[PDB]
Amino acid sequence: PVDVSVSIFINKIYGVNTLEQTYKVDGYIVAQWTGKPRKTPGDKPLIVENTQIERWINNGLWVPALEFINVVGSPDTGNKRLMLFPDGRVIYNARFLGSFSNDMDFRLFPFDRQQFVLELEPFSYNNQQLRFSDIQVYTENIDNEEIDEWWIRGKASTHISDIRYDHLSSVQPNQNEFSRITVRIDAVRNPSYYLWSFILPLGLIIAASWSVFWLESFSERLQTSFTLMLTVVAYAFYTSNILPRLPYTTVIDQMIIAGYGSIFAAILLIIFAHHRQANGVEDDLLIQRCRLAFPLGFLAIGCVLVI
Amino acid sequence: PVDVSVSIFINKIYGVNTLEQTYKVDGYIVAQWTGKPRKTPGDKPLIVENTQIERWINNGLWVPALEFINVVGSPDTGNKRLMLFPDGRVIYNARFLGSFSNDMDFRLFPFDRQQFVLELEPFSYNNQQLRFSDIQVYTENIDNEEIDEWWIRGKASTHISDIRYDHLSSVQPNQNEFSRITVRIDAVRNPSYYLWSFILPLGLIIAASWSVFWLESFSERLQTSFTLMLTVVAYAFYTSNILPRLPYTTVIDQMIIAGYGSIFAAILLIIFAHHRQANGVEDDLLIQRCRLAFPLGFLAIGCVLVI
Amino acid sequence: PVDVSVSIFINKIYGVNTLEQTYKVDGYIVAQWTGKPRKTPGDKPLIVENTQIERWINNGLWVPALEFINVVGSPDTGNKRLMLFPDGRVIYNARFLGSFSNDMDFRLFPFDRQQFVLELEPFSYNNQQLRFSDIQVYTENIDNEEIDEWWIRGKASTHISDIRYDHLSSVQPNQNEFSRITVRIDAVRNPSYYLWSFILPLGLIIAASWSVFWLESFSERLQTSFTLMLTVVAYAFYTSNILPRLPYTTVIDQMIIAGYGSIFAAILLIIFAHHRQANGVEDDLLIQRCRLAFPLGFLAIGCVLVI
Amino acid sequence: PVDVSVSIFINKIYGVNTLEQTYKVDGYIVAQWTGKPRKTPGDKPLIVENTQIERWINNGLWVPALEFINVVGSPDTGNKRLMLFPDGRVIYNARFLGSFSNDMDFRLFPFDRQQFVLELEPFSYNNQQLRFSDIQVYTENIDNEEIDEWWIRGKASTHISDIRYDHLSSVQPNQNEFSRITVRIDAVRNPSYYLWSFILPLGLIIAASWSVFWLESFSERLQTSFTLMLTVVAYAFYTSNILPRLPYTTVIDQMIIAGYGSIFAAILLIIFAHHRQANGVEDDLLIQRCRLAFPLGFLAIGCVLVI
Amino acid sequence: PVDVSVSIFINKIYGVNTLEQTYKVDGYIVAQWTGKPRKTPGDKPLIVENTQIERWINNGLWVPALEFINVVGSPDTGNKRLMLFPDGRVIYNARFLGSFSNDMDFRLFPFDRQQFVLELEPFSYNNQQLRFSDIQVYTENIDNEEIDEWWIRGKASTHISDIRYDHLSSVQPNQNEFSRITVRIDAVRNPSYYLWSFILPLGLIIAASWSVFWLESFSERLQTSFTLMLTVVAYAFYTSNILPRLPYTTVIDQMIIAGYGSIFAAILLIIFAHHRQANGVEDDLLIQRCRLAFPLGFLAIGCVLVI
Ligand SMILES: CCCCCCCC/C=C/CCCCCCCC(=O)O[C@H](COC(=O)CCCCCCCCCCCCCCC)COP(=O)(O)OC[C@@H](O)CO
Ligand SMILES: CCCCCCCC/C=C/CCCCCCCC(=O)O[C@H](COC(=O)CCCCCCCCCCCCCCC)COP(=O)(O)OC[C@@H](O)CO
Ligand SMILES: CCCCCCCC/C=C/CCCCCCCC(=O)O[C@H](COC(=O)CCCCCCCCCCCCCCC)COP(=O)(O)OC[C@@H](O)CO
Ligand SMILES: CCCCCCCC/C=C/CCCCCCCC(=O)O[C@H](COC(=O)CCCCCCCCCCCCCCC)COP(=O)(O)OC[C@@H](O)CO
Ligand SMILES: CCCCCCCC/C=C/CCCCCCCC(=O)O[C@H](COC(=O)CCCCCCCCCCCCCCC)COP(=O)(O)OC[C@@H](O)CO
Repeated sequence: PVDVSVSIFINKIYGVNTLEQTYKVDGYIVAQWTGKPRKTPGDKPLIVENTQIERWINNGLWVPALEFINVVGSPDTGNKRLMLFPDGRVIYNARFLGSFSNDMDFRLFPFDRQQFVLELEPFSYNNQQLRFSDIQVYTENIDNEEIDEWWIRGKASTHISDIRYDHLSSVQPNQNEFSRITVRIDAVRNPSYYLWSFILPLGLIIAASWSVFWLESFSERLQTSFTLMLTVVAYAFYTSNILPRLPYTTVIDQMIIAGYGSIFAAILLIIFAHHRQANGVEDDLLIQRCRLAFPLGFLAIGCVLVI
Repeated sequence: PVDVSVSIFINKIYGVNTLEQTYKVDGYIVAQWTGKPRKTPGDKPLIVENTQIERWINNGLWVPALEFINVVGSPDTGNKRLMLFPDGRVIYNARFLGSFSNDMDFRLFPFDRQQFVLELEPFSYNNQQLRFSDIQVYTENIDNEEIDEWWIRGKASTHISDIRYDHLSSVQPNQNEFSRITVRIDAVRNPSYYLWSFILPLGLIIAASWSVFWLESFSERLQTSFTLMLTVVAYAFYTSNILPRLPYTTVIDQMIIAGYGSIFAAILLIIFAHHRQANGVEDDLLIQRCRLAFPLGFLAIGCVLVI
Repeated sequence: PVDVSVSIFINKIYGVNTLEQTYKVDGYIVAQWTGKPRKTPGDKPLIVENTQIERWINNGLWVPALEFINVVGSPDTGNKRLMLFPDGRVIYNARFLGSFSNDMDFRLFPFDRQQFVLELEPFSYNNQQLRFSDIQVYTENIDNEEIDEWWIRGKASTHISDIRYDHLSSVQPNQNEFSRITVRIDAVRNPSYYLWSFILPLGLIIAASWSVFWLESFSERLQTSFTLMLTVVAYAFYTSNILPRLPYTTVIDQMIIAGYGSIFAAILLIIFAHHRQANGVEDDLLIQRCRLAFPLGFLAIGCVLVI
Repeated sequence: PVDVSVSIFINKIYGVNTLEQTYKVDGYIVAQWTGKPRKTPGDKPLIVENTQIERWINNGLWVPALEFINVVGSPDTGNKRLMLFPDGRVIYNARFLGSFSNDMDFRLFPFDRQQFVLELEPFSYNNQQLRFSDIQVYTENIDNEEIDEWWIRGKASTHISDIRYDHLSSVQPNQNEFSRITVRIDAVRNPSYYLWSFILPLGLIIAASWSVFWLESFSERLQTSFTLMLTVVAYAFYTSNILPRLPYTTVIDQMIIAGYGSIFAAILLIIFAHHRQANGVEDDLLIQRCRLAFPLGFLAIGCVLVI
Repeated sequence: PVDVSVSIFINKIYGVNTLEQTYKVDGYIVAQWTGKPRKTPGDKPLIVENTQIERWINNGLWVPALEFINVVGSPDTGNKRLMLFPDGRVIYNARFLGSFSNDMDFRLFPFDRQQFVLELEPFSYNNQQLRFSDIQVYTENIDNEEIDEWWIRGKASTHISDIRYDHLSSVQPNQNEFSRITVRIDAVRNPSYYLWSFILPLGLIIAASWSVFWLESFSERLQTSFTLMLTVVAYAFYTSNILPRLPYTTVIDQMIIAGYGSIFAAILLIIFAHHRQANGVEDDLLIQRCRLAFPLGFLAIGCVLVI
C-alpha cells in the first residue's frame, strides 16, 4: 500500500445554488507519495508541467487519479505539475474549480447555518494498494468581514475513513474498502440585508394594518382592508423576486402568510363587528375594543410560532 | 454474441426543465464482459485509467460504445477506467452527467407524479454481436426527506427489450434488432411550498372578494370590485414569476381563472341588482340575497371542476 | 462524381428562441456511398467507432465533411462510426445536436405557423466531385399530442438543388455548383395556454371597464377609470413577463393597446359628458347613452381590426 | 512580403448585448496567397479538410494565423480547409462564429443607429512579411424586412491600413507596422415595437394625468394624483423589465422622468391653488385656469427638450 | 535565476459580477527572457504559432507556465506564439480572457470606487530559478467617456514582490519565495443612470408623501397613507429588479427604508393627532402644525445619516 499525503488549499467558496444544492469551490490540491528512486538531470528535482505529464504516463509513470466523490460533472482543471526528486518522492500539485454538491437545509433562511463538504477518494485503487496518510487544509485566504455573504467559523475539520462497497464483492472479494478523505467547512449566512430590507418593512406593514379599526364607518374599513391586502400581495412579489428558490418555506415565507392571516382576520372581525345588528340598523362598539388586544393576540401567536 | 452485464449507480437526479422536458442525471455506469485470456504484469488485474484507454484501443482492444438513447447532446464523461483480468474478463467503469429527455405531463402541477427514464443501447453492434445479460440499478444515495423537491417512490424498474429498426433493411438484412436496457424511476413532487404560498392566499382572496355585497350603496360596490380585480391581476403576476413555464394550464392556472370568473360574476350581479329599477329610482334587495348562496354556487362549480 | 445517399432521423425539435430566430434539433445523420473494394477481417463488414476514424483518414480514407449551412456555431457531435463492406460501400452514421437558424415570422403569435429548415451541403467538393442522390427523412418519434408545444403537420419535405457561388469564379472556373439537400418540417403552435390565460381575462377586463358609465356622479367615474388604467398597466406587465421577446408587436400586444384605447376613450367621453354645461351647473344625460353603443363601437373597431 | 487576399462572407449578425457592447457575427472567411509550386496527385488541386491541416503544418507548410482584433475570447471555428493548386496558390477557407466588441452609443435608444466593425490582422507577421492586398465583403444573406430587428443600410465599407506598435521598438526596430483590414456595416434599429407599446401609452397616461383639475373638491384631486403617481411607477417598472440595461438614460427614460415631473407639478399646483386662502375658508379659481395652459406649458418643455 | 520581463496589454474590462465579486478582463500578455543561443533558418527570428509549441516543448524547450493567482477557473487562451532569436532571446506572446476575482466593497453603490487587480506568478519555479525583472502595463484602449459604465482614473500601478509559502518548508527548505507581479487599475462607477432614475423619483415620492396632513378629515388621511405605502412597496420592487444583488445594503436601500420610515411616522402622527380626544368627539389641530416641521425633522435625520 502506497501512503499518499494530501493537502488542500481552499482559495474561495461561492455561488451557492439553493435549488440544485451545489456550491462552487476554487483552490489547489497537492498529493505526495514515495516511489522508486530515479536519476534526474543533475541532482536537482525535475519539474514536469501540464502536457508533459501525458508523455510520462505513457512511459510507465504511476500517477493515481484522485476524484472528488461529490463533484457534479468534472472540475475545470487548470495548471498541474509533477515534481520528481532523485530520492524517489513525487509531488502532484493541481488546481481545480468544481461545482460540488451537499445536503443543505435552508429551512431557517436568513439566519442559516450550512457546512461545505469536500470528499476525495482514489478512483480505482482500494486501501490495500493506496491509502491516505494525513490531510492538511489551509483556508487562510477566506475572510470573515461584512462584505462576504458567508462567515467562515473556525478552521476546517478533516477525516480519513474507509468506505465499503458491497457491489465489488462479485469481482474482487476481500478487497473492496476504499480510503476516503473528508473536509467540512462551517459557514453562517450574513443576515444584514435580509433583516433590514425584508423583516422590518413587513413588520411595519403588519403593524400599520391593525389601525383600520380606528375608522368610524364600515365601508371605509372594508376598502382600506382591500388596499392593504393588495399591499401584502405586492410585498410577497417583491420578496419573491430578490430571493433564492426553494421547495420548502423559509422564515420570511412564514411572515408573509402571517401578514395574509392578519389581513383576513381583520376583514373577518370587521364583518362580524358590523354584522352584530338586530335587524340592520343597530350599531356596535363592543367587539371593536380589539384595537389594542387583537394586535397583542396575533403578536402572541407570532411569538409562540417563533418558539 | 457477447453478453454485456450493465450496472448503473444513480447518484443524483435534479434540474427538471419543464419546457424542454429534460432533467439532469449524475452517476456511474459499469459494463462487464468476457473476452480472450491475456497475460498481465504478474497475476493481478491490470488497471487502465482515462487517457490510457485510447492507447489500448489503437492496439486492437475491443471496447464497445454504449450510448444513451434519450440523452440530449453528449454526457460530460468524467473519469473512466478499464480493469482487465488474466482470466479474460474486462470491466469498463465510467462516470456520466447527462441532460436526459422524456415525455412529461405537468397537467396537475403541484400534485405531480413523474417518472424518469434512462435508455441505453449499443451504438453499432446489433443483438447478434452484443446482447445485454442483466442490469442492476443502485439508488441508495437518493433520499426521501422534506428538503428534496422530489420524493422517489420505491426502487427502479429495469427492462431488457429488442428494438427493431426497419431502415437498416437495405444495408443489413436479417440482423437489425438492437438490445436495449430501460430504467424507470418514479417520483412525486413536494407540494408543500405550492400549497402554503399559492393555494391558501388565493383561496382567501376569492373568499374575501365575495363580501362586497355587504356594502350599502352601489358606487362603493363597483369601486371595491375594481380594486379586487387589480388584486387578482397582481396575484396572477406573482404566481407567473415564481413558477415553471408550460404550454398548457396547471391547477393553479385554473384557480386564477376561477378568481377572474368570481370577480366578473360579482360585477355582473352588482350591475344587475342595481339595474332592477322601474325608471331609475327604485332600490332593490331581492337578488342581493346572494351574499350566502353565490359563494356556495361558485364553490359548487369549483368542487365540481375538481371532480 | 460520387453519389452520396443521405438519411436524416429527427429525434426532437425544441428550444425555439424567438429573438435569435434559432431552434435546437437533435437527431442522427446517415450518409452512404460506394468507393473501392477492400479486404476486411473475414468477409463481415468492419466497424470503426469514434476516435478510430482519425486513424483511418490519416491512412488515406476518403470521408467527406458534410456541413449544415444554417447551423449556428458547431453541432455537438456525439458518437459516430464508419461501416465498411468488402464490396466497397461505406456508411457514415453520426449523431448531432445543433442550434439551427431560420427566418421566422411571429407576427400572429399565439396562432403561429412556422416551418423548421435543415440545410446540408458538402464543405469542399462541388457537384462535379460529390453529388447527392436522394434523401429520406424519418420523423416517427415526434408526436402531435396536447403536451408538446408544437404540432407537427405531416411529413417532411425534402429537396435537392444546385447552389451557385460566383465568388469562386476567380479560382475555379466552370465548377462552382454545390449540391445542397433541404428539409422542411411544418409546425403549428399550441394556442391553449395563450387562449385561456391571456385572451379571456383581458377580454373580461375590457368588457368590465365599460361599466363605469353606470355610476351617478362624476368624480367616481374618474377615480374608477384611473383604477382601471392601473389594472391595464399591471396586466401589460403580467403578459410581458411570461412571453417571448420580439422586435414587432404580437396579437396580444394589439389587444393591450386596444385596452389602453378603451380606457382613454372612456376618460375622454367622461370629461366630455361632464363638460357639457352652460356655465358649470348644468347636468347631462344625452351623451351618456353610450353605455350600450360605445361598447358596440369599440367592439366593431376590434372586429374590423381582426379582419 | 506575401500578398494575402481576404474575402469575408457575413451570414448573420445578431445578439447585440448593450451592457457588454458586444454582438455576435457568424460567417466565413477566405484567405488566399501564392507560395511555392508543388506536385499534387494528378494535376487537380488537392483539398485538405479539418484535422488534416495539422498534419501538413508539421511537415512545414506555411499557414498564417489571422486573428480578429476586436473579438472577445476565441471564435468557435467550425469546419476549415486548405485547397492547394499545382501552380503554387493556396486557399484557406474557414467558418467562424464570434462575439465581437465595439464602442456603441445607445443614447437615442429606440431610434438608434449603430455600426458593426470587424477588424482583422496577422497575429505575428508584420507588413514586411505579410501584407493584405484587397478585401471583398459579401452580405447578400442579411435582409432588410420588418421581421429583422436591424435594418442594414447599404453595403459594407472596407479599409486596409497599417497600424504601428511602439512597444516592439525594443525587440524589433524598423519593422513594427502591421497590416490591418477593417469592415464596417451600418445598421438602424427597428423602432416599431418601441413606438407602439412604450411611447403611445406613456403619452396617453401623461395626457390623462392633466385632467385632475376638472374635479371640484380638493381631497379628490390629491387622492387621484397619488393614484396617478402609482400608475407612473408601475409603468416605469413595465418598461424596466422589457428593455436592455444601460449605464446612461435612453429617450424613454427621459419620458418617464417627464411623467414624474408632470405628476409632481400637478401636486404642487393643487396644493398652491388650494392654499390661496386668507385664513382657511376662502376658495379659489384663478390659478385653476391651468387646465388648458399647464398642459401646453409642459408640452412646450417637452418639445423644447426634443430640440 | 532567469530574468523574465512581462508586459500586459489590457484590452477591455467588463462584466462586473457583484455577488461572486468577479470581473472579466480581456487582453494580451508578453513575457520575454534570454536562454541559450541557437541556429535558426537563416539569421531571421523563427516564429512558432499555436500548436507548434507543443512540438518544441517535447524537444526540450524551456517555456515556463505563468499563472494568474486570482483567476477563477482557467483563462480562455486564444492564439499564442513564440519568437526565437539567433542571439538566444525568446518572446512568448499570448492572449487571454479571464474571469478574475477581487475583494470588492459595494457599500456606497451608485457612487462606488473600485480597483481591479491582476496578480501573476510562476506556477512552479521559485525566485531562485525565475524572477521577474519589470512590468509595463498598456491601457491605451480603455476610454473614459459617458458611454462606458466605469471611468478609469489614471494609469495602472504595478508591483513586484516576493511571496513566502511556509507549507513548502517540509519538501523544499531555504527556497520557497515566489516572485509575484501585481497590477491595480482604479475605476469609478458612472452614477448618471442611478441618479436620474432612482434617487430623484424616490425623493419626489417621499416629498409628496408629506402632504397628507393638508387633508381635512381623518379617514382620508389613513386611506391616502395606505395608498402611499403601496407606492413605496412598488418602488422598492422596481429598484430590486433593475439592480445588482448584494449581501449588504446600498445607499438606495437606505433610502427605501427611509421612505418606509417616513410613511410609518406619518401614520403614527395621524393616529396620535386624531386620538387626542377627551372621550371621542374633540377635534385637534395642535400636533398638525407638523406640515412644515416633520418634513424638516425627517430631512434633518436624512442629512445627518448622510454625514
Ligand atoms: C377578547 C376576546 C378573546 C377572544 C380570543 C381571540 C383568539 C382567537 C383565535 C384566533 C386564532 C388565530 C388565527 C389567526 C391566524 C394567524 C396566522 C398564523 O399565525 O398562522 C400562520 C398562518 O396561518 C393562516 O394564514 C391561516 C389562515 C387564517 C384565516 C382565518 C384566520 C382565523 C379565522 C378562523 C376562525 C375559526 C374558523 C372556524 C373553524 C374552526 C401559520 O404559518 P404557516 O401556515 O405559513 O406555516 C406552515 C409551515 O409550518 C409549513 O411547514
Ligand atoms: C337562486 C337563483 C338560482 C340561479 C342559479 C345560479 C346558477 C348560475 C350559473 C352560473 C354558471 C357559472 C358561471 C361562473 C363561471 C365560473 C368559472 C368556472 O368555474 O369555470 C372556469 C373558468 O371559467 C370562466 O372564467 C368563464 C368566464 C365567466 C364570465 C361570466 C360568468 C358567467 C356569466 C355568463 C352568464 C350567461 C351568459 C349568456 C350566454 C349563454 C373554467 O376553467 P378554465 O376555463 O380555466 O379551464 C379550462 C381547461 O380545462 C383547459 O384545458
Ligand atoms: C351615437 C354617435 C355616433 C358617433 C360615432 C362614434 C365613432 C367614433 C370613432 C372612434 C374611432 C375609434 C377610436 C378608438 C381607438 C380604439 C383603439 C383601436 O382599436 O386601434 C388600435 C389602438 O389604437 C389606439 O390606441 C389609438 C389611441 C386612441 C386614443 C384616443 C381614441 C380616440 C380619440 C380621438 C378622437 C379624434 C381626435 C381628433 C383628431 C382627428 C390600433 O392597434 P395598434 O396601433 O396596436 O396596431 C398597430 C399595428 O398594426 C402595428 O403594426
Ligand atoms: C399662466 C401663468 C404662466 C406661468 C408660467 C408657467 C411655467 C412654469 C415653469 C415650469 C418649469 C417646468 C418644470 C416641470 C418639470 C418637467 C419635467 C421635464 O420636462 O424635465 C425633465 C424631468 O425633470 C424633472 O422631473 C424635475 C423634477 C420636477 C419637480 C418639480 C417640477 C417644477 C417645480 C419646481 C418649481 C420651482 C422650484 C423653486 C426653485 C427654483 C428632464 O429630463 P431628465 O432629467 O430625465 O433628463 C436628463 C438627461 O438629459 C440626462 O442626460
Ligand atoms: C415640534 C416638536 C418637536 C418634537 C421632536 C421630533 C423628533 C422626533 C424624533 C424622531 C426620530 C426619527 C425617527 C424616524 C425614522 C426615520 C428613518 C431613518 O432616517 O432611519 C433609517 C430607517 O429607520 C427606520 O425605518 C426605523 C423605523 C421607524 C418606524 C417608526 C419611526 C419613529 C417612531 C418611533 C417613536 C419612538 C418609539 C418608542 C421607543 C423608544 C435608518 O437607515 P437603515 O436602517 O436603512 O440603515 C441601516 C444601515 O446602516 C445598515 O448597515
